[PDB]
Amino acid sequence: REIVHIQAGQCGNQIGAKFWEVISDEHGIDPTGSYHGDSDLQLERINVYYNEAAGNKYVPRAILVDLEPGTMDSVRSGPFGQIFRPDNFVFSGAGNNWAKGHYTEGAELVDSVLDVVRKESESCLQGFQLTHGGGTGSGMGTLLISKIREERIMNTFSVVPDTVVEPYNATLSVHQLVENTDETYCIDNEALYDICFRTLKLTTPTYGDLNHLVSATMSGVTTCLRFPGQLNADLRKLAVNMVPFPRLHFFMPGFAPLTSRGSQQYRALTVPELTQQMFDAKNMMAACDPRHGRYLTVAAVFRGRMSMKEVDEQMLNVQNKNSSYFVEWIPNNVKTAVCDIPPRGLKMSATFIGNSTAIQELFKRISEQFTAMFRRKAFLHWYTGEGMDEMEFTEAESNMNDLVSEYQQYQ
Amino acid sequence: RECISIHVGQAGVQIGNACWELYCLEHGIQPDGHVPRAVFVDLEPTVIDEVRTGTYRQLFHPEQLITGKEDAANNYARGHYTIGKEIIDLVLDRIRKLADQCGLQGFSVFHSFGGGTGSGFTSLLMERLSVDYKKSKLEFSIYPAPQVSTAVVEPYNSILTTHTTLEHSDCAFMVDNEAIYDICRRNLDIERPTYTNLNRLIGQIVSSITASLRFDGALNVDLTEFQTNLVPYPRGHFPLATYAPVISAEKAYHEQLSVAEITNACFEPANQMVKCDPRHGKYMACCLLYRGDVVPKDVNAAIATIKTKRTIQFVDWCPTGFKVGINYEPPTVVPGGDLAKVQRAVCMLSNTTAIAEAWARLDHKFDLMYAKRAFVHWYVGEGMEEGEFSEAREDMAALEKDYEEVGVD
Ligand SMILES: Nc1nc2c(ncn2[C@@H]2O[C@H](COP(=O)(O)OP(=O)(O)OP(=O)(O)O)[C@@H](O)[C@H]2O)c(=O)[nH]1
Ligand SMILES: Nc1nc2c(ncn2[C@@H]2O[C@H](COP(=O)(O)OP(=O)(O)OP(=O)(O)O)[C@@H](O)[C@H]2O)c(=O)[nH]1
Ligand SMILES: [Mg+2]
Ligand SMILES: [Mg+2]
Repeated sequence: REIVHIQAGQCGNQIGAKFWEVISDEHGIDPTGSYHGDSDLQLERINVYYNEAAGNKYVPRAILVDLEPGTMDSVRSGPFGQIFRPDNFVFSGAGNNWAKGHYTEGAELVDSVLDVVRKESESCLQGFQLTHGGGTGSGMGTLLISKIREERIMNTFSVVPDTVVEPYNATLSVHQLVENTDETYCIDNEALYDICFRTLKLTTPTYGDLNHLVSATMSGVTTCLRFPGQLNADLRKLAVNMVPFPRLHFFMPGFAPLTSRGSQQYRALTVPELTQQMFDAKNMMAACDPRHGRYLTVAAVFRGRMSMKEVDEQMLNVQNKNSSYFVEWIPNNVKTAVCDIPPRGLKMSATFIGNSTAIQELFKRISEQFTAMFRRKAFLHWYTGEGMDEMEFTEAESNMNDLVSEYQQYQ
Repeated sequence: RECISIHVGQAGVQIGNACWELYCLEHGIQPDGHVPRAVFVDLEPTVIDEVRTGTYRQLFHPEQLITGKEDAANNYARGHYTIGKEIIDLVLDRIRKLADQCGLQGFSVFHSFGGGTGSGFTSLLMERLSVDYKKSKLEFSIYPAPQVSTAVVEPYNSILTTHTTLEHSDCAFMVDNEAIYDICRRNLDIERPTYTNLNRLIGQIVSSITASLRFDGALNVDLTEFQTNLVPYPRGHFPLATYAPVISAEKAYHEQLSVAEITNACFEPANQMVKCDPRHGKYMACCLLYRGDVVPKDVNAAIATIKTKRTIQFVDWCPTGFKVGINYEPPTVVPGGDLAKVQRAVCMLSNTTAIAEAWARLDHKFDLMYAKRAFVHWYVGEGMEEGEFSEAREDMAALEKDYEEVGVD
């Protein structure tokens, strides 16, 4: 099987450097070097992220998309920066109109994209990893998938938060994520800072970091499950256990051992310590706080030798101490997953992929903000004036809003 | 006469290397002797490689060591239909290539019940067998257990494997599910029982089946013998495996336990590699395979005492259902694992009314999932239909009635 990473924007890019910084070592691939792999198993499945050309040069099969040179020119001028084949670096009026990047402006640039998304797929393809309330985002990216899904999965690692029409560009994209995408690990820039400045006494959290933290979660998700386990799952399981209603629904990823370097290295990681972590408010890469709305599904994708008993068990008390918020029409919201090998240097970790709520309590939010401002067409002229439609916004909000109703169908 | 074996999954392979070890060990065939009679499958090279790098390296043919190159998927459908299909041919080929070289009796499969490549795949493997050879499909699994399942879907994968297994899987030795752990907690003491420790066990009980039995003795028991003395009815009936001297090689020392103790310690409700406690299940046939220093009178007495304990109630239509299998060579414990190492053991297996449970509890799971179609779209879109499910459910239904009628009455 295979996948092709996608470093959209600076952030998504900055993180690329960290996602690949890691992953490589978790696959013994030095800058341009080959497989120094301490073992022999970190190679039989690499393909998922590289390509064979020379014989020591397995090049990451990702894409680096960005309209700001300096960025990619910082990622390409630093450490592992010289492993990406230059071909990878893909450096109109990008109006902040969902309809401007989905129907009028983006619709053109699409074919010249699909072109490549095929050059990379035909590099069997599984899906693409994507790291990164606007035009080029909700509209054009929400199109990229609607096309992809007609032609493999689409995991999205978003750094959820800053705009005015926001609910317009949003409601319209969530809509598409219902019949297109189907896997988002909603990470974030200020939910990260927090989680990175108080859960990691880290005082100067550079972007590289945030990115790095995020990339840490998207590794636990995918790649991870493509490892053995007493009880392993894979994108689908994750999908087929987490989406009660077709909207596509968005999640909120959370990593396990998130302790400051020296001191904190408490090792309180028997397991109750990981669920302690993962399930608290802070520590949810999302902005919103779980404590503010039930869950529909949860997927503790652990990856480190543990007792299918102390795992399967804990999950329960957790489900009972908080019966309040965990929705009821799902006897067992939680989807326990269990890999074996842990994050290279750690003893025990567990990625958390939480699905927000059925009284969709986030898409609700978003959807609300829209209407309250759509009603007055607030900053709508910046969309329409960019070749959009008054029916486009209607569409999204309606399509995205419906997701909340369906998701409740299971709560 | 023979019984091929397909060890699937890293685990099924680790357990395989183990069960395969115990074998030669009690047949005097060192590292490099004859030729096995099984195969090894895995989609992760590094593990089968362990059989290619480590011990028992040259006792295999790089031909009976396969890997793969696709996705597992913890979903029946995909494993049975869609993906699993592609491999089957090839799979069969070996159980037709290995079945020829030997009039065989079946394939002892080593992997697990509920799962992606364990439920689905086999479903059609046993499926394609019942038509070809009509033979036996006894799959030796390391699974659950009810309240401690793993996969989120598990039941979907079980209810589907049962229905399509009715004519596919004859008997699934459902050990390691969670009842073998008890044995590791209660009869050996250890909270850290790695999957490797659980296999060493079946790796033992199994050694008592083939290995030693196909090995000369004072009361030999052929494979056919089993099914004959062990299945009262065509349903690929599933007996349960049990071992006697499961004492710890460090804790206690109650080793010297006369045959008049090891036998009885196979009746208790906490030493049978199966969470099917005789909650009522009347035995209907037991094959007491002994090994080591055992006097036939000791047995033809230790068993007599049992036949009259009544609280051990055997089926009605069955006067005597005790196949006494005596071997010579005592067991052979891992040099330094955690198994005691006695000079006699009792690997008694049997059809109790009792899987009446295990099947029940596994069937109900399907109804819960299917009742909502859960992961159904995953199979349909893989060349299956509302038929195969619903019609494989009805299948097992008459396996809940079968295992009920042949007993309790
Ligand atoms: N972790 C991380 N987050 C970043 C980084 N750069 C930006 N962000 C976050 O991503 C969002 C910023 O997106 P922008 O840089 O404004 O825009 P863009 O997505 O690159 O595309 P344009 O709006 O067209 O410029 C904010 O929420 C930032 O906090 C980065 O290097 N790392
Ligand atoms: N008893 C026993 N269980 C094992 C052994 N090795 C692995 N297992 C168990 O079997 C499962 C592991 O399967 P993997 O090793 O990940 O995979 P595989 O089935 O060999 O095939 P791939 O996923 O393609 O590598 C886990 O539930 C382990 O606990 C073993 O030697 N003995
Ligand atoms: Mg930009
Ligand atoms: Mg393997």
